[PDB]
Amino acid sequence: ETKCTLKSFTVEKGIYQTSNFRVQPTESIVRFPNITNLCPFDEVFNAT
Amino acid sequence: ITLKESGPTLVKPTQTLTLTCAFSGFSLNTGGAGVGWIRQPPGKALEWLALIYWDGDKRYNPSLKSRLAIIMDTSKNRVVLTMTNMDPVDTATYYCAHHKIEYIFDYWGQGTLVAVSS
Ligand SMILES: *[C@@H]1O[C@H](CO)[C@@H](O)[C@H](O)[C@H]1NC(C)=O
Repeated sequence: ETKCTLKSFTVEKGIYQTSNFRVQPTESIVRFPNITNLCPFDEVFNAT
Repeated sequence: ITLKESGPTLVKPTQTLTLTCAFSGFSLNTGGAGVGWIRQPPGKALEWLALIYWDGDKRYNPSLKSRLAIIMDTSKNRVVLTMTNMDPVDTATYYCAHHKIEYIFDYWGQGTLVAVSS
């Protein structure tokens, strides 16, 4: 990387710079609110 | 589930049969279900008698409309089956049962037998 960032086959002494140190996540967490006020489709299909 | 049947053991030919059956525990939030009555004498097979639904419909076998009456308590306690002007071949036993349309008779009662005193 310190060769490919200068387009040269030889690099001199000293401190250089490269790409950043990236930490990636693993999984996804989705917590929307608890179900409530269920719609009354249960009573209309089970209606007498 | 308990369905108990009550009635006389011996009756007069000029009397009236007053059978009762009491049911304990059902899902009343339904449609097409009800209470059915069926008759059985020894020496020949079963003969269906009557049906009631929860809405108060009142049905029997055909050509027996005049001599069959039902009393509903409208309190989910008991169903009363009343007959007048009997036939002495009908000395028989009675089963009161739950009556669905897919389940032809859902739960079988114990039933009660009666014979004429003549
Ligand atoms: C009716 O109620 C029952 C529970 O008694 C439920 O399982 C069913 O999903 C409801 N819907 C129908 C079949 O109408």
